[PDB]
Parts: sequence; structure tokens; C-alpha cells
Amino acid sequence: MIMEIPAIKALSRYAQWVIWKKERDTKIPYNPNNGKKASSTDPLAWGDIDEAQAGLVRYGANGLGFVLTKSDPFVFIDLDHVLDENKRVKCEWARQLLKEIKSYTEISPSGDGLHVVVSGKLPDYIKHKTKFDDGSALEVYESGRYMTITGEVFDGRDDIKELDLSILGEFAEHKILDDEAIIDLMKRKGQWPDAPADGDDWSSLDMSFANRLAFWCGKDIERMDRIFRQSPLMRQKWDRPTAGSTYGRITLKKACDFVDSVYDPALRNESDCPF
Ligand SMILES: Nc1ccn([C@H]2CC[C@@H](COP(=O)(O)OP(=O)(O)OP(=O)(O)O)O2)c(=O)n1
Ligand SMILES: [Ca+2]
Ligand SMILES: [Ca+2]
Ligand SMILES: [Ca+2]
Repeated sequence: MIMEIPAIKALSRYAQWVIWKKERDTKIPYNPNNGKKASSTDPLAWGDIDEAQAGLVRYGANGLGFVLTKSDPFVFIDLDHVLDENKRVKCEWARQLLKEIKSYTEISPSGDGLHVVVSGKLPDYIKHKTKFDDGSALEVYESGRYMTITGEVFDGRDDIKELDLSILGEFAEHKILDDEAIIDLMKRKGQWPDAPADGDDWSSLDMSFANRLAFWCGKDIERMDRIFRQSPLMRQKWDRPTAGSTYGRITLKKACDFVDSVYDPALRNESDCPF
């Protein structure tokens, strides 16, 4: 039955299978060989799919499980309480997520949730759990955990695909004065940049804007930094460590060395063509 699904065929290549039983409102994984409680970090507590299938009958478990490790690339996307009694997606965020992420999708054991399995890499800035007022929730896991495997294929999505998971950052929660006069003057003179499009060298747009910022802000490297973070060119790379500094501070220091003219509340017909 399930072992013919292409996603189950892919997971069957690994000896990372367990079985699970519903102890109250949690799901405890078990070693399918000896029947003792299994650990998600000890590989010898697992077995292949055939030992999990056999151990499922012997000890009478609720279903199969697959342990996610730091060495296999499977991403477990858990959508809690997104289906109605007819197994139709009732949450609007889940309908949009399933449109943006098309991979193996199965109905979770309780019958009202969904599991999405993707071969990729999670964004490092999203939380592992995001609760919604709907009562639904979005959970993402890459390792140190096991996921229940039902095989109840949803919408014919029976194959694990390799996808980029940046779109998850728009569905899940994330984690960790006189500038306005300068900003208005820059927009006035056409010195304020647009948001970067697709195919553009974002790093090249940073230096051009930083060069302009070095002129209008008077090489006040702290003011140039405050204004850049309020610009459409801001991103995580700005604060990323690079050779003892940050990519942002190295860029702002380069801009100060590159420009000669300086706006000094007097006249502003000195440097740099408008965007
Ligand atoms: N140490 C463990 C063991 C259990 N879980 C895993 C097991 C399944 C997974 C998903 O959580 P649930 O939604 O509660 O289980 P489910 O398989 O998705 O079942 P359902 O969503 O239908 O209730 O979490 C975990 O977080 N880490
Ligand atoms: Ca779930
Ligand atoms: Ca859950
Ligand atoms: Ca992994």
C-alpha cells in the first residue's frame, strides 16, 4: 500500500524508521525491533521500513515514523488543524501555502491536519512554531525530531520535491531624528533608491546608495547607518560578520573614502546623478 508511494520509496532507503503510540496527547516513538522507547538522536534505536512494518504489528503501534537527522535533507512542514470534517483546507493561510509549496502532502493521523515533506533547507530566521488565532499552527523541523508517516496522500501530491523554502518567511513568525529631513531631501532630489528587483546585483545597489548617503549625510557614519536601515536596500547581510567588521560597516566606510563632496546645509548641487 504505502511502500509504492514515491515519497515512501525515498524514505525507505534509510534505516531511520520508528513506530509510535499515542500516550495521552503526545506521540512517543518506539524502537520497532525491541519495542522500547526510542530516542531521536540514537540511530541504533531505529530500523529500516521492514522492521518498522513488522514491529508495527507486533507491539500494536498507532503508525510508522521517520526520524529527521542532520545528514538527510527532508524538511517536515506540519500544518495543524487546517482541514474541516470533509478533509478540505479550511484555513486561508494553508490554502496559500499549498499553492506556494507543492511537494509530498499527506493527511496527519488525527485527520484534520496536513504534513508537507520537502527536500531543502529552512530559513534560519523563522520560528519552529507559529500559532494562529484560528487554532491552526505552522511548524517546521529539519532534524532532532521524528515525523509520523501515514501515506494518506493529499491532492495527489505523492512525490518529495527539492524546493526553495524562502516563501515560508511570509507565513511563519520571525525572530531576532534629523534623518527624516535628510531622507525627504533625498527623495526630493531623486536620490532615494527603489526596492531591488530580480536579477539585480543587490551588493552593487548598496554601494551606489551608500556613496550618495556619504554625500547627503556628511560622512556621519552613524547617520548613514540609521538611514540605510530605513531604506528598501536593507537586509540581513548588512549586519553579517565579515573580516572583523560587518558587510554594512565595510560598505559605509568605503563610501566615506570614495566621495569628496559633502552636503553642509548650504547648496546641494554637488554630486551624484538621480536614480
Ligand atoms: N520528541 C518528539 C516526538 C514527537 N514530536 C513529533 C511527532 C509528530 C510531530 C507532529 O506533531 P503533532 O501535530 O502533534 O503530530 P502529528 O503526526 O502531526 O498528528 P496530528 O497533527 O494529526 O495531531 O511532532 C516531536 O515534536 N518531537
Ligand atoms: Ca500535525
Ligand atoms: Ca504539531
Ligand atoms: Ca535534515
